[PDB]
Amino acid sequence: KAENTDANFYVCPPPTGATVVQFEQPRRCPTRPEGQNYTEGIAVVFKENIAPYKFKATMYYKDVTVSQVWFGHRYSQFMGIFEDRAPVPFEEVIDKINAKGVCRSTAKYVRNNLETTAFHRDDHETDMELKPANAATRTSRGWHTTDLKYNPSRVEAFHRYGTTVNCIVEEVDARSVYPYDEFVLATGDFVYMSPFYGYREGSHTEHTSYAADRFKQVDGFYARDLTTKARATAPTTRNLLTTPKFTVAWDWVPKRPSVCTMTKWQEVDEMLRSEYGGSFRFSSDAISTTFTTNLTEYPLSRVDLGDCIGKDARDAMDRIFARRYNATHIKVGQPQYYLANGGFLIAYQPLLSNTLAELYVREHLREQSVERIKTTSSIEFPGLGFTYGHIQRHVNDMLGRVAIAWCELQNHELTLWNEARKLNPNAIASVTVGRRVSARMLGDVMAVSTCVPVAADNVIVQNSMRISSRPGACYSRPLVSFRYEDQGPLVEGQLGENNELRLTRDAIEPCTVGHRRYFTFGGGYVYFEEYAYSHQLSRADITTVSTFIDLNITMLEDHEFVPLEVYTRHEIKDSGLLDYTEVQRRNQLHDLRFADIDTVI
Amino acid sequence: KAENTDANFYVCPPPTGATVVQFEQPRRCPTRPEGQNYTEGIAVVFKENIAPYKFKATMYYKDVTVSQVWFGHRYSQFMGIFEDRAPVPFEEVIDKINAKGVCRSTAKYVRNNLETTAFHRDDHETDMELKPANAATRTSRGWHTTDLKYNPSRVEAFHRYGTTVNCIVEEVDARSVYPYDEFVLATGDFVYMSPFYGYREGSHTEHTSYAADRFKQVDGFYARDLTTKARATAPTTRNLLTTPKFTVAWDWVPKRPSVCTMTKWQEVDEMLRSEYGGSFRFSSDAISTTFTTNLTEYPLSRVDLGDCIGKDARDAMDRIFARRYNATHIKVGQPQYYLANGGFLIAYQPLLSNTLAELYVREHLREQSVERIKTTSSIEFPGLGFTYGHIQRHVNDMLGRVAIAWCELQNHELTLWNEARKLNPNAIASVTVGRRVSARMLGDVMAVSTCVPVAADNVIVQNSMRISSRPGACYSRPLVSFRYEDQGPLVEGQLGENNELRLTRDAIEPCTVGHRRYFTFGGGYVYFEEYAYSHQLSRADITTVSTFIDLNITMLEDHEFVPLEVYTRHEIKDSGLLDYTEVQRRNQLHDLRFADIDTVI
Amino acid sequence: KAENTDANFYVCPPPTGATVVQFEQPRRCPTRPEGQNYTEGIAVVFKENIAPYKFKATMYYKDVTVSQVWFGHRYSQFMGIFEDRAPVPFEEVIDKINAKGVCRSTAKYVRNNLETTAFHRDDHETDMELKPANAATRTSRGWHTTDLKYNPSRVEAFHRYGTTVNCIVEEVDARSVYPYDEFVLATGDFVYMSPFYGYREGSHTEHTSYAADRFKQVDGFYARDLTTKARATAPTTRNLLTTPKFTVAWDWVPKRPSVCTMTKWQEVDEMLRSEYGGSFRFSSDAISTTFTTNLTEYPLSRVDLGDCIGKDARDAMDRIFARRYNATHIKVGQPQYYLANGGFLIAYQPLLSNTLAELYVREHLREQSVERIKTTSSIEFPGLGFTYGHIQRHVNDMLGRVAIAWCELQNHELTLWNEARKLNPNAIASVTVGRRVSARMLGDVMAVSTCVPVAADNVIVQNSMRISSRPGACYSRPLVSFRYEDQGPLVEGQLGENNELRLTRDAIEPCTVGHRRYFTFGGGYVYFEEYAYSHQLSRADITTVSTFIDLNITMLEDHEFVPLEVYTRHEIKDSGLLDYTEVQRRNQLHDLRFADIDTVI
Ligand SMILES: *[C@@H]1O[C@H](CO)[C@@H](O[C@@H]2O[C@H](CO)[C@@H](O)[C@H](O)[C@H]2NC(C)=O)[C@H](O)[C@H]1NC(C)=O
Ligand SMILES: *[C@@H]1O[C@H](CO)[C@@H](O[C@@H]2O[C@H](CO)[C@@H](O)[C@H](O)[C@H]2NC(C)=O)[C@H](O)[C@H]1NC(C)=O
Ligand SMILES: *[C@@H]1O[C@H](CO)[C@@H](O[C@@H]2O[C@H](CO)[C@@H](O)[C@H](O)[C@H]2NC(C)=O)[C@H](O)[C@H]1NC(C)=O
Ligand SMILES: *[C@@H]1O[C@H](CO)[C@@H](O)[C@H](O)[C@H]1NC(C)=O
Ligand SMILES: *[C@@H]1O[C@H](CO)[C@@H](O)[C@H](O)[C@H]1NC(C)=O
Ligand SMILES: *[C@@H]1O[C@H](CO)[C@@H](O)[C@H](O)[C@H]1NC(C)=O
Ligand SMILES: OC[C@@H](O)[C@@H](O)CO
Ligand SMILES: OC[C@@H](O)[C@@H](O)CO
Ligand SMILES: OC[C@@H](O)[C@@H](O)CO
Ligand SMILES: [Cl-]
Ligand SMILES: [Cl-]
Ligand SMILES: [Cl-]
Repeated sequence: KAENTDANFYVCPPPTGATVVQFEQPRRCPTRPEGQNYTEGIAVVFKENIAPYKFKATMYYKDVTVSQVWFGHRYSQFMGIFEDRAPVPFEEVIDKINAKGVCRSTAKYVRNNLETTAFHRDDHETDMELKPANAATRTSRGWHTTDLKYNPSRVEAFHRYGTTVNCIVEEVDARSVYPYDEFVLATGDFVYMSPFYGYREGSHTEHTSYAADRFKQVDGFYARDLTTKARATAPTTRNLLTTPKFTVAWDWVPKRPSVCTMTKWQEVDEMLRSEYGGSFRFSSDAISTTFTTNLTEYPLSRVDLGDCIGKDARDAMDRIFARRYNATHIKVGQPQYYLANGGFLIAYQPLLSNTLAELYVREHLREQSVERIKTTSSIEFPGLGFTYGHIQRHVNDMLGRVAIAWCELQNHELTLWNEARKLNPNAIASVTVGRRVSARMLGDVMAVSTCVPVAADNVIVQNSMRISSRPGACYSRPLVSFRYEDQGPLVEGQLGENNELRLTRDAIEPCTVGHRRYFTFGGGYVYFEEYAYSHQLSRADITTVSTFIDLNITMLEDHEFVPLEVYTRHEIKDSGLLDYTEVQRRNQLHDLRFADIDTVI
Repeated sequence: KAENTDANFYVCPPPTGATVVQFEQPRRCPTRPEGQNYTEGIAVVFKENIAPYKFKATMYYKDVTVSQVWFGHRYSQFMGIFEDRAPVPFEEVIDKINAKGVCRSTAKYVRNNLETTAFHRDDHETDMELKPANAATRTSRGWHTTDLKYNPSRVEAFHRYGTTVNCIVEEVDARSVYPYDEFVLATGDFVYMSPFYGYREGSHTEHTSYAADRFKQVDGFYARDLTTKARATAPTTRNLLTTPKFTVAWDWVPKRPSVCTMTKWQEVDEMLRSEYGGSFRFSSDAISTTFTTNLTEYPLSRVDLGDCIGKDARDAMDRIFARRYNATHIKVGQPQYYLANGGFLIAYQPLLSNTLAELYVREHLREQSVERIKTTSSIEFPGLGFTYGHIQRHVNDMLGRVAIAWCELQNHELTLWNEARKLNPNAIASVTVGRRVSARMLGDVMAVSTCVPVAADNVIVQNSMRISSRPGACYSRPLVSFRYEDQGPLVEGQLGENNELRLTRDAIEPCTVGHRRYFTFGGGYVYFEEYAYSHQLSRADITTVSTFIDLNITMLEDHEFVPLEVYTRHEIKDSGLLDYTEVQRRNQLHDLRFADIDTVI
Repeated sequence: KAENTDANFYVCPPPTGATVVQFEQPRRCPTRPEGQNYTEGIAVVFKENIAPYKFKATMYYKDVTVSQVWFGHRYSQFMGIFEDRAPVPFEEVIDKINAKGVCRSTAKYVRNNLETTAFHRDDHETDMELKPANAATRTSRGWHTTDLKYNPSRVEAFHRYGTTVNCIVEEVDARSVYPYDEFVLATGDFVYMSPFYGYREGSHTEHTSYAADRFKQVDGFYARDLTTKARATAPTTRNLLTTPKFTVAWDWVPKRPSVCTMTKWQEVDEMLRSEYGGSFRFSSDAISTTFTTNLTEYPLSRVDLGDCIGKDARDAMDRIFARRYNATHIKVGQPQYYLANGGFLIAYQPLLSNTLAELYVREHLREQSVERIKTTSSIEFPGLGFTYGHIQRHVNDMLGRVAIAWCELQNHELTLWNEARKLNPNAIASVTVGRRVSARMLGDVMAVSTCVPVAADNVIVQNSMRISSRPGACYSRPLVSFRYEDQGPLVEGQLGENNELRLTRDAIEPCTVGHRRYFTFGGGYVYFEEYAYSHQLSRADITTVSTFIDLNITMLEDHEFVPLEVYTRHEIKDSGLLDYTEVQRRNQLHDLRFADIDTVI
């Protein structure tokens, strides 16, 4: 019997030829795709402009205080203070200040539908000098005639008034937003006129909310710098609006050049555009993002106040070609404007290498074939897509190759399986149908028929290989006997390879000197020597070597991506030093907290 | 000797059988995983609502100015102006304005704990018409009785007063935020009462900061549209609060339906939920994001003011099933509410295809088994995860297959290595232990023993293949001699394949007509013809063909992802036209820059 | 002829040896890279601090109203109201309030360069108690002496004045921002002095905009809590500034400890740093991001007001090592400060496992070898990179292995192709040059020459395999005849494998009992039996089995990533309850809409 039992035994009566099989012919090998095709190009990306129009301006006004004081024993108490900003007449600004840097000590102005007027100190008019405002960090420039408050001189038990008239001139930045038909200052003072209003060009159509005479425009003007007392070298066109409280002056410039609904966001040297099922796809190596567009360009006409765009994109695409392509490529058609999801305007100039110059004609043809645009705040998804495509591309290429390389090999080896099939039809067959079988070749095809199992506790090997029947020669393979069923009548046979029990004992070789062999037998072997038995063996007790070329794949583990913000939207909010809402709220609770708004006395 | 030296020589005395080896049996092939399992479902995603409650309102008030003017030679100067908004009595609004669109030319009100009163022009009471405010772009509607300022008539050297009383009515939008117990206007005016205060329902418990009589509620009210002079068709419940400065009117509505702590963010047709180690995972193809939850639903109870959620999610999930599933699937249980990291509430309806209807019973069971929620600002990580999983999944699948396909092949080919082993035990062996060796088969296993190296500058081939010893036949393989060591005694042998030096010269074939052969010999060959020598050869000088199926892997290069923002947080800030902080800062520096706050006179 | 035509016929006259070929020797197998190398380490990430300095403060002031009323028949009308906040003298706050929680019913102060003064009710001075402000939700604490407005008693036709003097004390939060040289309150009131001004330490150099006597500092002060009337247990250094309108008090603390330009953003247990072409790369498993730095550390010196950084990072890195490494590793050098793109300061402590302790000496050496930093708002790209690298790494590893495993196999199998080549030189050859050819072995190389095509409509098989010429034996392969060209003279031959037409009919086997075979013949077979014809066959009509190990690669589909925001930048804006710009705009339009700013009367 068999020490080792980790195995099975079969009997393989040659197939008649009732069952035949053929080998699958070489399959059609997959073909590498002609390719996903790109278009070299330069690009300039445009985000909706969210910056206000910014420009310096200068105000001139006069703060007028009128106080009344009661005079008594020991003390003086204010009975009332009336403050006010008075706007400066056009002529004064010119003929005084920009003339001689001085101001009247009298304010004459309209207030509440009466022409009021005010004398500093109530003394008669005096031109006073303009001396700078007291020093303040992070302020533009101011100037002021006085810095004291004139109160009525003390006469007992007799109330009276003091007019003081401080002439104030400030330089202030001025901001405004689309559609640029009014602007504001740094004082909080609104001014309800376009910044580009005027007489010159079409400006007159620009918006105004004021009476016609509150605006002047000294064409050809020269500024006298209050501090330096230097006149202006080059003349401006100077705008001057007199609102109920002040006069603001500034230089006029044309609208169209001065503003734009969009901003040049990013400049891309190499911007590769593809078309992915009728949608366009520009991706940058640098910015690592990838945008998606329609196959039609976008009409700048439809863009209100988009002058800069053309001017800006062009200026940069040309600057780029010089630094990097003066030898290198060819401009296929004029620049083209696309609008990627997320509302990012895209200026693209399709290119074409130098060496391969011949194709201008080809693509040029293809390269030839209002409102407010909003831009998302996040470049996230363009990044994702970029990242996903590149990895997708690569992976899908390589594995694709592995597919074919594989197939090429499957078809290759058939040439061996053929010849191998002729050598051991038994084994080759059984490895091909994943079960043990008997087999035979009928010319070009394989006759096969099944193989019968035999209980491993039913197999018996005979001790010698020497043949009493005919001496000199020996059975080349050990002798055995076995039963199919337990109580079944014993059968006689010769051992084969892989526990194949051959019924006929014909496998014979001449007795050679010092013969010593091992044979597959159950879960292990059995050893022989000089044609006589010795012992069995564990498969383990013999040096094992492998035909298997190793490769171990490991999985790429799951990862978890907990959401994480750099700054929480409130953190940002809280960077607001003063909170307007918080203050008005607080301010407007005062009476409710500290006095009585109900009780009539 | 040998022209070509890029090689080595060995001598392979047949192994006795001291060393034996076996072939590694077929390994256990990896098994494809039963799979990661999804659950079809529809979904509606909810971000924390950050919008204030918005609603129209109408104010009615009266600006009262009282000026005093001094009369002198040549001029008039204001000695003081006192402005004020006076709130309108409940009855006036009703019995005048909403009655007949007119207003008294007198204001009677409480101010500073005295019932002051004011006569426009000081002439006695007059009802005056309500004429629209002068035109202003981007304003709601106003109306006003007068538009002039009445100043006291000129009498010389005699001061006096003018009461003017402008009746003003405005429609204004009104905003408020959680917890909705006070609201504000577009005038900046705070009103410290819930918007949902009233007598009806439980509203009375809503917050108030005012005396009880400053509120009225004309149940069943009809608005008379000041401009059109058309009465209101359907009645409202109308709220009217009289703050110290004005009366604001609006229609009352119930709270619960009127507001929600959350907003319906996104509607997802196909939302696939998985469970990944006891955590849930819903991912959308469309939005390309993937969220992570606990395995337990979220109790809407815990959500304060979350009425809409249920109402909204339900409304859409049902609308969806119609457009896309009226034939297609089956609702497993009622909708379920999950809360993904990032605080995104998720309404999910687990589904199940039509064809496979049989499983309701199975999952339904499983589908059965306060506070303020904050939502992050960025959908970044849900996107990342989404992107990572999908690529992970795919890759890990394919390579997984490559692993098995490979293994299947390693086990396959052993069937050839077997039969091949019997044919050239020498070569097969040496390729299996990665070093040259001699070998032999002892039945089912391989007897092996080593092979000895011989200096390439020590090998000598004999010129003829014809045998003086026995003529007619020829050595089938060229004759050689060689020494092991330099000064070692020469040895005689016959050449084999791959520079194998056979000690016995027994390899013999009959001299055939016009014989011509090449033999492996050193870094190249040596050519023969008619059994006599001719010359050697470079391996290179002969047409080479390959058995190698090609595949070339390329690496996917590193990429760098420079951080890039669309808009810098300051860019956003700067989109604030007026900056409150900048202005108050500037405003509150005035005195410090332009006057003196120290010097007592 | 041949029923099946899906095939071709060839004739293969043995090559003379004019054309010979060799097999490509084993190629050099790729070598796995020694590896990308990491450095274990702990980390703490720092975002630019955007929070203002926050600290409690307490103001003390006095609102002074002076009203005049006209007395007439039936009524009283205000002729004017003058309101004002008056600042409290240093002594009062101390010697009254913090002493005895009471206040004078008189205000004495400087206003407009006159020392005005005010008597509550005009009755003489009275100390009055400080009673809390009326209750208001979400306010800090106030207190006030009175809550009524005193108006002049009614005498007919005689105007007069009422001075009322409400003493108010508030606790208010106070905020300020870099460079911390002035701060603000919750009242909107600016205070133009550093919060850290004082006499102690170097503070005196801190900024001031006020006269020197408006500041006091009671070193060693004890607060009396107005409500509880409990004195303060521990003494403060108390700052008190008297601005023109109020006095604000607060405790002084040193600057350096009290503020920091940066904030501890994130704490990373395992932070792996690599160097990628001379740029550093720290990536976290947890936060799933990966940052990029230069190979040089960053000098904290260059960081203005960065005291906390050192203090904070150190404190946490040490806390971490305890929880997780008290046994585990070794601190290679002191902490190191790097600044990753996006301006994220990085505190890193390079570590080294315990078991492998021997390398301190090695890396320690390497670990040894002002301004305002801005931090981007988005952690996007660090995430991308993180995600991309990890997938890149993995993929590039595995496929890399597949490359080698493959190559190892290509070189392996040559050992079979060799022996196989000797068995069927015909077939092996033709599969190696991808076209049918005749072949032969000249020792160690392959003699080859071409094979000739023959029209499939030109091949004829002869019916018996029995040989009239010599009986007993049979042609082992069916007999045929064929022409090369149509009208060409017929040729005689024997069939071979794969439609090989052998010109000589020498393939012969003894007639065996009950012979039955199939032969490859055109697009199918032809069957034989007992050496006589029977019929042909379709390839399809026979059981086919495959030698091909299957593997199917599928592509990972394109995905589209539509841009998607959680909250649109305006949605955020609109979360601003009151909009300052909207209000001032609206407020400053008033006159334009409701009165006349032109018409002089
Ligand atoms: C690109 O062109 C397509 C049609 O040619 C536009 O597609 C529509 O886009 C709007 C958004 O503005 C969607 O709401 C519609 O449902 C889309 N229609 C369809 C059927 O797809 C698209 O507007 C163009 N893209 C841009 C950025 O302008
Ligand atoms: C999901 O359930 C788990 C517990 O079942 C919760 O886990 C905790 O989440 C908080 C954040 O709110 C962490 O600070 C705790 O450390 C977590 N505990 C543990 C041990 O994991 C979690 O709160 C639930 N998720 C949501 C979104 O509610
Ligand atoms: C890292 O060091 C490099 C040089 O060693 C710096 O590179 C420059 O960075 C600035 C941005 O501040 C770029 O505008 C320059 O073009 C860069 N020079 C070059 C040639 O690369 C870099 O500033 C350092 N990084 C940090 C975050 O400080
Ligand atoms: C042209 O290209 C070369 C390339 O090095 C460069 O030196 C030069 O700046 C470029 N000049 C032009 C024409 O812009
Ligand atoms: C039902 O589904 C079909 C599918 O085409 C569609 O035409 C129809 O709108 C759907 N109707 C319902 C019941 O919603
Ligand atoms: C030391 O490490 C062990 C590990 O379990 C832990 O129990 C303990 O908290 C750590 N103690 C120290 C020294 O921090
Ligand atoms: O001093 C604070 C005061 O000006 C505000 O509460 C008015 O609303
Ligand atoms: O004109 C500017 C003036 O109103 C402010 O500076 C007051 O603070
Ligand atoms: O009542 C609104 C009024 O205070 C503002 O329009 C002033 O600008
Ligand atoms: Cl891409
Ligand atoms: Cl996923
Ligand atoms: Cl990484």
